Amino acid sequence: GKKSKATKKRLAKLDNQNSRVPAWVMLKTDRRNHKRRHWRRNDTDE
Amino acid sequence: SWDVIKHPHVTEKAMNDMDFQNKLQFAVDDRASKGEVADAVEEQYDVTVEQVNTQNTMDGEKKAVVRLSEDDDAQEVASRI
Amino acid sequence: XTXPFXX
Amino acid sequence: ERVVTIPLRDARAEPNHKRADKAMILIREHLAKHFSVDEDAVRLDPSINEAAWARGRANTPSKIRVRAARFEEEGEAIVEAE
Amino acid sequence: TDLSAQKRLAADVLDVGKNRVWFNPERQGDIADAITREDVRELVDEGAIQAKDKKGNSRGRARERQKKRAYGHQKGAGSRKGKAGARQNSKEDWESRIRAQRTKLRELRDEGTLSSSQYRDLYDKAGGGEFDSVADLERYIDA
Amino acid sequence: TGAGTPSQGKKNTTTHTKCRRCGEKSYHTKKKVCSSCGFGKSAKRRDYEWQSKAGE
RNA sequence: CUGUCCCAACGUUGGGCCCGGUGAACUGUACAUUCCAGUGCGGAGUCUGGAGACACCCAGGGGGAAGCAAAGACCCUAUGG
RNA sequence: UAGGGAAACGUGAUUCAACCUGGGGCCCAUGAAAAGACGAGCAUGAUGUCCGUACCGAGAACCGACACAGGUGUCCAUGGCGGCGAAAGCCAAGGCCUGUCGGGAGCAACCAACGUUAGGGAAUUCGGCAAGUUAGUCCCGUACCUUCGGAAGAAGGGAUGC
RNA sequence: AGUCGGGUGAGAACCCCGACGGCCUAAUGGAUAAGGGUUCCUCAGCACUGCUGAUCAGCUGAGGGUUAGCCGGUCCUAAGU
RNA sequence: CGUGGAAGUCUGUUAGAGUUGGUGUCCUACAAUACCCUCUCGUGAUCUAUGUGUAGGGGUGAAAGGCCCAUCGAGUCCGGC
RNA sequence: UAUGCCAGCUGGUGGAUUGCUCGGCUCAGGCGCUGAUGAAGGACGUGCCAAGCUGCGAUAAGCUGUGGGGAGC
Ligand SMILES: [Cl-]
Ligand SMILES: [Cl-]
Ligand SMILES: [Mg+2]
Ligand SMILES: [Mg+2]
Ligand SMILES: [Mg+2]
Ligand SMILES: [Mg+2]
Ligand SMILES: [Mg+2]
Ligand SMILES: [Mg+2]
Ligand SMILES: [Mg+2]
Ligand SMILES: [Mg+2]
Ligand SMILES: [Mg+2]
Ligand SMILES: [Mg+2]
Ligand SMILES: [Mg+2]
Ligand SMILES: [Mg+2]
Ligand SMILES: [Mg+2]
Ligand SMILES: [Mg+2]
Ligand SMILES: [Mg+2]
Ligand SMILES: [Mg+2]
Ligand SMILES: [Mg+2]
Ligand SMILES: [Mg+2]
Ligand SMILES: [Mg+2]
Ligand SMILES: [Mg+2]
Ligand code: NA
Ligand code: NA
Ligand code: NA
Ligand code: NA
Ligand code: NA
Ligand code: NA
Ligand code: NA
Ligand code: NA
Ligand code: NA
Ligand code: NA
Ligand code: NA
Ligand code: NA
Repeated sequence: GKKSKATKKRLAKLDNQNSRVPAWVMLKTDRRNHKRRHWRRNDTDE
Repeated sequence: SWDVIKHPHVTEKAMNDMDFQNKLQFAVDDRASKGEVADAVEEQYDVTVEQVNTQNTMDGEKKAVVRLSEDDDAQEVASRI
Repeated sequence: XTXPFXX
Repeated sequence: ERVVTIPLRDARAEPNHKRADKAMILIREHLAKHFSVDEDAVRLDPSINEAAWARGRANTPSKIRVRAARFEEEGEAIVEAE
Repeated sequence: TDLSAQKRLAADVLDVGKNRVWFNPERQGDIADAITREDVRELVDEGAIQAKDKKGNSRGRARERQKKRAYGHQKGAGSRKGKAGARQNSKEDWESRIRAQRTKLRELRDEGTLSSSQYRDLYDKAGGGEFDSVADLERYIDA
Repeated sequence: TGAGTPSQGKKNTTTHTKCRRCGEKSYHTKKKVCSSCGFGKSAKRRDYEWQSKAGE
């Protein structure tokens, strides 16, 4: 498919939201990314 | 008011274009054109830009591969920052 | 619903 | 060390399209028994392998001469075609 | 050690199917440490990496048969599988023929042997399918 | 041809997409109308009383 | 024309069976080694009388549990659709 | 005296996809439009921004709740033998051993696919269901009927390699 | 549709090298549209996922990767909106 | 006799389309319609991609009450409730 | 005395029960419009390290003034 530039910025963003909860946020909060998404398993909008 | 140049895109492949083709790679504002990217780069580091290739990265930022004239030296411009 | 179960 | 004739008539008890594999086992079991060594310690030089697979995976010979030697600090035989 | 990565690189540098590149079994360790295309070409120059030769089916037995057949053998009823007109296209054949006949007739005319009219008369009979081959044509011409 | 699983294979057409106005993936890119907010059809926002119980 | 049949046989491959690993579901009021009879809301493993019955486990083909699965489509009824 | 090749770094021919250009035939069917190009020269210089570009494209990257035996468009239709063939079978190039659990028992009964069964030959069965028979090509030859087109590969007989 | 050697490793039937043996031939090869959306590459891993195992991976974590005056979009108009 | 090459023409697992029998395999499936063999069409009222139009008592229908996203003798969602 | 039945003991599985309340539910008083000076809502950004939430808007968890507050942040 041919993605537009906006579609891309979004796909981009979605990709970053897909990272882990930084190691330090764990210690800082004295101890889960509920928005983790697999390319195959899950499905993005658009 | 946005700025044209965000910061130097330093990575291995970025280093090569520098040590081997006198090219500097930047992360520039995605609303900026090659021409605007050229000027900015010149006025900022005081060099002569010959050509500028852009690309809209999967990081939501626009990467620009800037090639300097033979008068300027990438490795040197980069070293000062 | 069609004779033998369930044809 | 000695020269032995291994009968591979029992690989017929295995489905035909797989004789080769079974044959190759029969050999290890035979050497292991006749040399008083564990099947693990039986090294079959690739010569034997190619020998058994010569005519494809389903056409393995009914016999096969093989030269085996015995030795080392645990016991084990090395073997090859002849 | 996993040399699969290299295999992909070697296959491209040597420019051969991956299935052809050969890695010396005694130099896995080295090939392992090979990371860049350059590292590969070097191992190639060292002969550690090589490309097997690709075969081609042997047209030998074919040629022997081609001979026999050109000579007219090995073409009996028992060897024909296709229909008749399948083996030799009729229209095509008629083109071949009627053309040689018109070519012949055209020659005999310039050559003086035939008067425009004799030619005319013959040409029409040819296009009318009166002469089997050129031979049969000539034969008829000779009274 | 079953209307079930076998007819699922041809489903590769894109219709509903992230809407420019409301942000919902309800913008029908072929109709150029949002099924959610009504963008493309109505200046006002798509809203109905039946989206909740009568007394509420 | 032929294993469709008289009338079945042998064979081939994948299962089946044993071993390592992985590992569900259907179903379950309770009790439950049953069998022959009888009785009972007239179609009982459980009541009554007899008979039989040492426990546990493997494989099998499915006789019974009016087996499992589905609040009978037939039929009637409803001041139903 | 670009490039590429370790090297040689060919020449002719046949058949000829692509591509080019003609002729004929059909329609109670008539087979887009617009932008644009041409028409309308040459030199030198400048400018040519913006968006897409990874990868999969499927018996694991798509739809089907799944790493689903299903579904899903285009181009490669000119690789070799074969033969009528873009057919079978076999084999290159390329791909693969991931239609992804294995080990053991001559490996029983039973089941799935299937081979061969003497004599008989549809007696089976609602019914020849299932299976089987026939088969390619050439020659000879061909009934009733018929809307004269057909029936027709009727049927039947012969041939077949090296 | 594997087999014998061997490599790596705490651990190897299935991760890698070689040989032998095979499988795919309008496809199990090559290029792509839609669609997916980072699945691509690299390194480090095995708690999850993988019809067994795994040192392997489309899995986990971190980095990196897509460069156009002359390929597409962009322009034109089609049914039609 | 030849030429010509017509046809909702013939043979054909060319591609592609279809779906007659096995009432086979499957029937907690590979699969909420699959698998295998057999079978029909395959220059036309042909098959197919993409784009586009028709909307619910309304469409669409070479008509089977067929089809309108696993939903049809009146789709689906929410509301009346 | 194997397979095993019943009740208990120790450990587990499970998360009921009891206690607890940063949330709900309902009543009441006060108050009550925003937007082309571009609202409401949404997208995307924004942190040294930043996935979520909140805040904010390229001056991006903020900049200025006045008052309060105060030794912390
Ligand atoms: Cl012509
Ligand atoms: Cl493109
Ligand atoms: Mg670009
Ligand atoms: Mg009924
Ligand atoms: Mg003809
Ligand atoms: Mg339907
Ligand atoms: Mg009793
Ligand atoms: Mg009832
Ligand atoms: Mg009735
Ligand atoms: Mg690419
Ligand atoms: Mg798979
Ligand atoms: Mg017989
Ligand atoms: Mg009879
Ligand atoms: Mg009878
Ligand atoms: Mg039949
Ligand atoms: Mg990443
Ligand atoms: Mg690794
Ligand atoms: Mg990968
Ligand atoms: Mg026809
Ligand atoms: Mg046909
Ligand atoms: Mg359409
Ligand atoms: Mg009816
Ligand atoms: Na997805
Ligand atoms: Na950046
Ligand atoms: Na039989
Ligand atoms: Na039973
Ligand atoms: Na050929
Ligand atoms: Na495996
Ligand atoms: Na004629
Ligand atoms: Na069928
Ligand atoms: Na309706
Ligand atoms: Na309701
Ligand atoms: Na108020
Ligand atoms: Na954050």
